[PDB]
Amino acid sequence: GAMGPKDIVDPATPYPGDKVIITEGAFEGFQAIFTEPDGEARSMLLLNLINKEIKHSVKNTEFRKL
Repeated sequence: GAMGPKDIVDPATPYPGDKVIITEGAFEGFQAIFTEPDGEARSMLLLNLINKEIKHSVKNTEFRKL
């Protein structure tokens, strides 16, 4: 939108249900959905596996939002 930021911190926090992508760890290249982040520092993402769906808590620095 506007070139200048509306506030000091923008709504970078991803909403629940959004798709996320991992860039670090053997799970890199796998998409996950925010199941419920305990805080802005750590977040809970769901890793879908051809065998079954698994839930794992990853740090926002360990993965990035699409």
